[PDB]
Amino acid sequence: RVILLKDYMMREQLFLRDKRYNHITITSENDIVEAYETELNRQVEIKTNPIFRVKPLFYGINSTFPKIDFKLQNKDFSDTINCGFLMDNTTFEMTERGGSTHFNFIGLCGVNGSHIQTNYCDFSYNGNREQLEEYNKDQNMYGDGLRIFNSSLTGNYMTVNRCGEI
Amino acid sequence: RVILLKDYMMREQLFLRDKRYNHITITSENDIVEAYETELNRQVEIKTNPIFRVKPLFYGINSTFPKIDFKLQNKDFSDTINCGFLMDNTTFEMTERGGSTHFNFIGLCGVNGSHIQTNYCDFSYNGNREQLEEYNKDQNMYGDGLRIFNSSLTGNYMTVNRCGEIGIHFSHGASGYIDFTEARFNGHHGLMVTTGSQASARNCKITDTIDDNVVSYASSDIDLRSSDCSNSQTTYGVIATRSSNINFDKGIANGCGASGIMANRGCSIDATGATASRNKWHGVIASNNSKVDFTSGNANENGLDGIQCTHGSTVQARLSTTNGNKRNGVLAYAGDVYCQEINCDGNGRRGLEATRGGYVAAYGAKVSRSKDDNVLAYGSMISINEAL
Amino acid sequence: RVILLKDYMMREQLFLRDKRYNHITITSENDIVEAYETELNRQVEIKTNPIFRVKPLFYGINSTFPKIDFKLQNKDFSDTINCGFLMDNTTFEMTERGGSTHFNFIGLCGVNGSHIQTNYCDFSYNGNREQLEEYNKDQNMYGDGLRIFNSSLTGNYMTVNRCGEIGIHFSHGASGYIDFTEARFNGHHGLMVTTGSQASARNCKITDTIDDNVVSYASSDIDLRSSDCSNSQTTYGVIATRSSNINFDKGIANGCGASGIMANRGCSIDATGATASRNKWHGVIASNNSKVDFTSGNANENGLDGIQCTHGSTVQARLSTTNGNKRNGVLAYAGDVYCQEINCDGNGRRGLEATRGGYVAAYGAKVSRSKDDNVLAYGSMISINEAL
Amino acid sequence: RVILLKDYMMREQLFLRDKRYNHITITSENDIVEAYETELNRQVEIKTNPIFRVKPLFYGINSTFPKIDFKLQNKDFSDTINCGFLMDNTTFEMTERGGSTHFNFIGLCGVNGSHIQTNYCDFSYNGNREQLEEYNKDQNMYGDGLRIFNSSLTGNYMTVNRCGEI
Amino acid sequence: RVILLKDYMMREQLFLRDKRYNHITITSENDIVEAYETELNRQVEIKTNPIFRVKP
Amino acid sequence: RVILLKDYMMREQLFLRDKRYNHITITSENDIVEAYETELNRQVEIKTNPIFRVKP
Repeated sequence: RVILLKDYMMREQLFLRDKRYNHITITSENDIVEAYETELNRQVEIKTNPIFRVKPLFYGINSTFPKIDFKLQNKDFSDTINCGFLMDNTTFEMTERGGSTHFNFIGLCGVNGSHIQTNYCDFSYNGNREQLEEYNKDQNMYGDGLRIFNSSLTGNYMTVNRCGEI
Repeated sequence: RVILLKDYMMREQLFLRDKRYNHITITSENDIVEAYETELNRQVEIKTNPIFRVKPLFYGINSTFPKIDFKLQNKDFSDTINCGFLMDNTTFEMTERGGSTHFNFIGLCGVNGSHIQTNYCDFSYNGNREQLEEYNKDQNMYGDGLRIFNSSLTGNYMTVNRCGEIGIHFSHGASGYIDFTEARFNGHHGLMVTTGSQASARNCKITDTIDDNVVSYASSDIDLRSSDCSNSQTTYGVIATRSSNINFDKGIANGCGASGIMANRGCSIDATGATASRNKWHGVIASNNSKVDFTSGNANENGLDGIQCTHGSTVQARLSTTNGNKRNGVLAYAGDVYCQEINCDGNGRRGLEATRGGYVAAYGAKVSRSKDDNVLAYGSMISINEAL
Repeated sequence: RVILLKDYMMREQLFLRDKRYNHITITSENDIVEAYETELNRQVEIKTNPIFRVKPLFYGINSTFPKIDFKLQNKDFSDTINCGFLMDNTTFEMTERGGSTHFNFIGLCGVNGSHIQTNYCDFSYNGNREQLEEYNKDQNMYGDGLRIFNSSLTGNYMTVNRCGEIGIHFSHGASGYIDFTEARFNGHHGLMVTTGSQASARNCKITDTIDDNVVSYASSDIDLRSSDCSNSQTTYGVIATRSSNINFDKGIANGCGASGIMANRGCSIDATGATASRNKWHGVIASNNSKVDFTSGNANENGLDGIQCTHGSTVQARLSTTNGNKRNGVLAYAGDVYCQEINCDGNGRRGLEATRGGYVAAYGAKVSRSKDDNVLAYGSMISINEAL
Repeated sequence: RVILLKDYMMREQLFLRDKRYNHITITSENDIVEAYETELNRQVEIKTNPIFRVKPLFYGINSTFPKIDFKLQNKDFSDTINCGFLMDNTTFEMTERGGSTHFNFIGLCGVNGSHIQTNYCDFSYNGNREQLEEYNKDQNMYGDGLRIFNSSLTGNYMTVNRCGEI
Repeated sequence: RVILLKDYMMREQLFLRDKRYNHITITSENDIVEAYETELNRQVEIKTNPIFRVKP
Repeated sequence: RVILLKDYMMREQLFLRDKRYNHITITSENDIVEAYETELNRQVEIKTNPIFRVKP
């Protein structure tokens, strides 16, 4: 059990690859874990029919990811491609207590048969909804939430409000 | 870093007096924080040309204020002068995540030179708008969404909806930067810049306010490059008075309960590609020695004169389209009107017209199908060198 | 809290340089503090466009300054460049109880973006006013007060009397909020807003000042909603010039030394209810391509034309009552004048004149009892459609 | 009984706050006491519907003021704001031997429930009357005499000539 | 008083966020301080009518 | 200058009767001073056209 103290402010990216971390659980003394400007910008490029480069805070490829028991809430709006979670060929679970929020590009991305368990969670305000003007159907409308390609997802009672684009 | 838990409901006022707290940030787990009845009615009085007494939930004087990261919503409707934030000679900033809301008197104020940044914020319902009726210009309209007195503001993409009297208020030398914002359904003037102030409201949408949507008052300079100031319920859409300039470069002012664009008392407006259609009164009116530009605008279906002058005013419509108006189209009521190739069609009466010493210069006017004479000089001069 | 005992008489300079003394306050047991000759002469030179050097008793640079709670009165007259307060990039505040006085050069100065909050204070006799004769504009009027460059000032109900050259000086893109202020008997201009600055002086009072009382210069906007600017000596009362703006909504300009309300070289003035009477020269004058509004003003017993337009400028006097003058009631001099139902009576040389290419549009004029020729066109046009 | 000798010419303001001076009286051997320019330019301000400040030569707030047995004649014309007497919550009495005269702004001011008993006194020439032109309705009329706000006054046979405005 | 030696060539970005530093002053022995390519590039976006990203 | 400290919470009635306290001033460090139930409920009655009993 990894407990993030109330003094912890997220400023780095956690990259797990080929790690069978079924047992580990990540919990926070706070309800929300804020995410500030990451020191080192490590981006992962997704080779898919639309090519889009992402900078994820939590990234797991070809491996099970530790259970998440907090809510990521972005606090850096300078980077236009940051993303809360990029799960790639990964079974991913969240503990009903949180979900990514306020990220610029994508709240949570599931690729390559990455089953997601997020349930009762909240993925809101992710994207370009801050800038766009109401009642216009033709404008550059950026961002996205729960971008799921070729992956399963079991999430009920979620709330996803005010997200730019899908 | 201060975190307000979900179970925290605000019931006390936070007063900061000469405390520099740049580093401190106030955050809340909840999206919004509700301000209930305050334990002690501490009040701050502003000693200025208008003297007004305010009860602020947050207050700072001569001191940088901690960055705010939540949204204040008022749930105390018993009080009458309660306010969300009162900044006086402070550096106040918000984290694009919230703003004061539903307060009785004002949502935010600035008294001395105190720069304020409220980008992507929300200041809605702050005032008397709940009670007052629609299509009524004679009632008590109380409270402003924002108030900036001799201060600075940089708030873009704000939404200031259904405030009591004034959605956004700049006055007394305030230099404001409110851009792409949206302000609708305010009881009184939705945006007013008064008394030597200056604003910057490019691409800003302000509609449905009961009185004038945008007012530039007493030497204020305000820019509205492509704004949509229309659908005023009772009075004009865009108005400039008392020697104050506006730049309505491509504005849209339709459906107003009164004249779509007005320029009065020695002021200047620029509406090069404007649109003033379906207004109840004259589509474009300039009165008492005020200059307007209408180089390629339109004025259709207005209930009265499509484009009018009054007492020394000079409107310029080089290629405008003024057709379908209910009464007259172009009129020169003791004023000058210049129209290189104006188009008039299907008017209601009198077509292009001048009177009472007014002058009209229309080198290539194309007037047709009007119901009465298509042209008339009523004790005045008109210059139509080559018309159809 | 620094408390200056009754025994203290200032004889040294206080210089603060990058000190965040935001919390300190300076109070005096005595109401005012006398500043005698300083032991050490420290002079600071301001490297702006007009280069001047100053010996300030208080100097604060790049640093918040402690709040001042006392009044400085200078009892030293040997040094000709001394000053009370010099704030450069400083937020400066006073406690409605004090302000510099009797200083040789200037009372208070702000050079950088140094906000000042001198409110309800006093700044008097700061300069050479005691040693110059009256009714002589050709004097070396040294001194100044409230010299403000590229700053913001928030001071209401101030009183700036008998200053040397300028009672209140705003310049170089500086905001200002000098409201309800009174300035009297200042040598040279009593209030000036120069070079892009903006100000606010609603219900202010400038009277009995040699030269002009209120000056708008080089694209400067100022608001004078109901101010009384009169009794100036040998020069205009309110003057706008070099493309500036003024809102003289209901001002008073009576008994002025020469020509009352004056607009010149591109400016614009709005003076609807304004009174401009008993002046030695023209009551209201718009010269060299300006605009003046006089929708209901009065211009009586002026020694020259009550309303005067010159070289392309246009004035509008819809229902003005200009009667009893010494010379012509209304005059156009290659300029336009518009008067829907103007009233003239017992005028001087001419009831209403239009000469040298001018134009007068008086649809319902009621000029009468003129001493000579009543209404006259002198190589120009007039439109008195239904005169009486 | 304070007795002002003939050699004395007033040059300093007198301020009393919360003093119960019923017994003291001020008298002068000369009929008229001349008030020259004051060394200290102390001012008081009245915060009411019209906001105005003055430079009172005699000031008493929340206090009973000593009886006055002389006539104050101003001899300083540089200051355009000085007032002969400002009383606030003060019971003020004069013994018919004189009153303020020739002041630039005001001869006497009674504010804030004060009481004045000036009787047979002279309040003349205190204003702009020496400069303004006769038969002129529209000119700057400055000065005043006996400006009374929410106070009382009992004075008969007083001579108030050539005042500035009122 | 931070004094930059004449040898120093600026190859990093200095981000002083939210710090009151009136007293500090930065001086260089050389008149011109050359700024080469930053080893780590950090970009800040300004959110106004023109939204332009900058690398200061 | 009677200074009410921040810890003071009014719980008694102050009665003055023929006292000429011109100089004395009552000031509190707090902006406002709360008033709670009084230990002595002393009432004063005004004898005029409408008679009303007031606990001051």
